[PDB]
Amino acid sequence: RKKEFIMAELLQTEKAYVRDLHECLETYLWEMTSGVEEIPPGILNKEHIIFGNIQEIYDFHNNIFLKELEKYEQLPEDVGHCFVTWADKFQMYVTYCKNKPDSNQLILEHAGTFFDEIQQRHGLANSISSYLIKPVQRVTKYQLLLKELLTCCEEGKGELKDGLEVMLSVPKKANDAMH
Amino acid sequence: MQAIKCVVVGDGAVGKTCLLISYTTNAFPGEYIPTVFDNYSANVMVDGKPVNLGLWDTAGQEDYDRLRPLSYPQTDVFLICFSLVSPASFENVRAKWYPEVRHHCPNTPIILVGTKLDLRDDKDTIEKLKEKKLTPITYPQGLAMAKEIGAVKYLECSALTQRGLKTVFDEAIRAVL
Ligand SMILES: Cc1cc(NC(=O)Nc2cnn(Cc3ccccc3)c2)no1
Repeated sequence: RKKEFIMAELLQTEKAYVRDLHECLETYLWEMTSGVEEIPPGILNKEHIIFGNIQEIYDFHNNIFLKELEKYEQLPEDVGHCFVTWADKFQMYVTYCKNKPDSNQLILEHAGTFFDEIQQRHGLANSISSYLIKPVQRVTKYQLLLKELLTCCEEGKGELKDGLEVMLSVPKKANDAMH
Repeated sequence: MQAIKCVVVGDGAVGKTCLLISYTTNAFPGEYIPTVFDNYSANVMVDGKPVNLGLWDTAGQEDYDRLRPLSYPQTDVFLICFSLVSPASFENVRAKWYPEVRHHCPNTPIILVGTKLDLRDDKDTIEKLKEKKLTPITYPQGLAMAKEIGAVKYLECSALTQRGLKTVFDEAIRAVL
């Protein structure tokens, strides 16, 4: 029963993470690239700095990772292998984290209220900053979920250890990549 | 209507996630304690004047000293938390949490929160501590730590009983208004 609640949460939160990145890309990013609106010269053509590689992070989750996590729904004790299989894709969070301080200052020093007006107009509870921290949050959370699976799965559960290993290595490598 | 970013920091032993869930849902989660609390916002009225309260969790980031501060800029108020039945978490307020929060946000108000108030009088918890030559953290210890860090308030709560819990968040908002 506990392994099931943890798997359910893994999945429900993966879906929400996918929905959150999708909203970020289709509201805040789309207003920059669209050509529907006046973009401060401070940030013009600087969407690569603002959003880092979040598009590529989203494509991973939305094209691959969520569909594969779904396949492990009845195999919670095996889900660490999902992370092992896709370890290389998670390397993009290293790039994302590296960039995030540059992202935040750019929005601070140069965007004025561009993104706040987008938020108001779209009626979003979350600000561009709230959305842009999410990848940092999500990549440090997988290891918590796996640890919880370790507390309630048998010794046929090094299909968690190796997963957790990867999911501890990624955020550490991201952390160590910062200035 | 005024927007308030509140970041919750502190050791894994505080139960940060459980705090925020108990606060926002009006109940200890009991059955299963979720590991994920996503950035949250809601309208509350404090001292009449309505406010939009934003809550961010940081659970999972306890070992990543350079990722933690990605959440710090433009925070209006921090909750620096420790668990009343973990002396090590209380000392980390001083050793870990306060220094980084000050370093990045020198003029942002801090509320010092002791969680797990319901465990401070629990025989098993007390005995488990006695076996390590330790005791729970008492009220004057919190006040003194609060002075030492510049905290505007020291507050004690339980996610389990709800005791002092709604007050924590009222006071976070008052520290901004
Ligand atoms: C963040 C926080 C926690 C808290 N007070 C607690 O957690 N209290 C507490 C912890 N264990 N128990 C027994 C238990 C545990 C889980 C499920 C059912 C029963 C009682 N106050 O703040």
